[PDB]
Amino acid sequence: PKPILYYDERSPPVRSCLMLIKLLDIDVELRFVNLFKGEQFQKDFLALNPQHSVPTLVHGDLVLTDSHAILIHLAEKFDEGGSLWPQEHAERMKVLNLLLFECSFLFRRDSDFMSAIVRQGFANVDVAHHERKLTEAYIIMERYLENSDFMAGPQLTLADLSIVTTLSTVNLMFPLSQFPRLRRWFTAMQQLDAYEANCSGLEKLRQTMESVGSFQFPS
Amino acid sequence: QPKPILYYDERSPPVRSCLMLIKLLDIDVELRFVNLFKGEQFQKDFLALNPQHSVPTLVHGDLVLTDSHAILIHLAEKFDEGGSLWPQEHAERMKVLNLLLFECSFLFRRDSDFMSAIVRQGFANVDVAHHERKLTEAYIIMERYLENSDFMAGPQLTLADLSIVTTLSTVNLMFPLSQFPRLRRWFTAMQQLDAYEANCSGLEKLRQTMESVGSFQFPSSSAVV
Ligand SMILES: CC1(C)CC(=O)CC(=O)C1
Ligand SMILES: CC1(C)CC(=O)CC(=O)C1
Repeated sequence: PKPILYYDERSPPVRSCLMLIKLLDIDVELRFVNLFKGEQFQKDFLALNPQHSVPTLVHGDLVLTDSHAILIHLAEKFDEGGSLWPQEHAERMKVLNLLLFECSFLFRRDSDFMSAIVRQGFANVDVAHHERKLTEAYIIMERYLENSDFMAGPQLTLADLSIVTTLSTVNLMFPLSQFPRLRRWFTAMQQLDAYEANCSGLEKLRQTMESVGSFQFPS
Repeated sequence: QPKPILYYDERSPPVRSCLMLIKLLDIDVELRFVNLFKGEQFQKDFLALNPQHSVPTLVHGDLVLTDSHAILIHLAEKFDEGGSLWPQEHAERMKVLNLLLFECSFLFRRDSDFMSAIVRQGFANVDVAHHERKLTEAYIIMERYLENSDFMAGPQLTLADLSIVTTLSTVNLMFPLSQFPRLRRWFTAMQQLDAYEANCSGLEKLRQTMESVGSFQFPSSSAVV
């Protein structure tokens, strides 16, 4: 059977999966789970995925509850021979390492910041604190890109798909003005046909956050 | 080929996960200590190697891995080539990968949040009830996984069990497993593995350090032993 993707396109990791699906022409059944209504806590979804996490992919009996597993699974199933998930071991480990940086560092700090706006309203958020946290991710990422067209090397990989969606999300608030490599890379990512899958959800997130947080992002 | 170099502090559970795999596979590695409580992960030379200032960090030739789950997979592919720890069949491997990411994003994150709070605030000043809820939720999720197979990712031992057991033993210093029969049975089974010996020393050192810097005593009845 085809994969089923439980999604809310406002979430960056969801958009990373949407980008890969568009890049690889994968036929997937989308099922919307409204994160801002807490539908990930519905009894049937909790039974499927007690982590109540989105995206979730059901492919046959396989239930993937993390976007980085979904990206790797879809690349191995639908992009054999591709560069997104390289065949060479060292290159693949570099991509894997960056996917985990996105999980544990970039996305974690983005989600901490954006979740704080939702729960408390933008006025109750220590913006300077989250600016420091997320600028540190910018700094690390700028150094990753030294003499490297893409995040993990000279070729587009899953690391770029995973990072670009979250970067575009953090960038709603914190500009890339001071990071020339990051800006150049982000601009290049925006020229890929597959990046169009990021656009709708990013704008929906901007509108939702500005409403629930009672503010405007800078812009 | 150059021998792998592991930057480590055995008090960290993800470090102990790598130590367990290194012992299980008899991997010859060079160990370089980075004292997390002295702040040696912020030394200029280590920051230049890993700006995430985290252990474990592995250097193997020109490859620099800065996440324990990449280290586990890398070492499995180089030194357990064709083995079952990192399964050969695709779906089985994805299940392991999925649980490694649960450990990264959910279990270890909540463990580190709780332990970091103790270090920064002192135990008496930590919202323990808040973290008990956060970490009991991880117990619940792991119990759900174990209700459908003996090991975390299937019928046999995988990297997922190595990654999770170290952090589980750490959380369980504080929060008992009385209400989680599957997770107790699994934890007891992991404790019988010869490779589990690589978890014991760093877990005890962590208990000693936490109780001193946090100025408390873990509830002695919590730890499954
Ligand atoms: C809908 C969201 C709040 C989900 C997250 O966890 C972080 C983010 O950037 C968008
Ligand atoms: C030394 C530590 C505090 C490192 C962590 O991040 C979490 C943990 O359990 C032990």
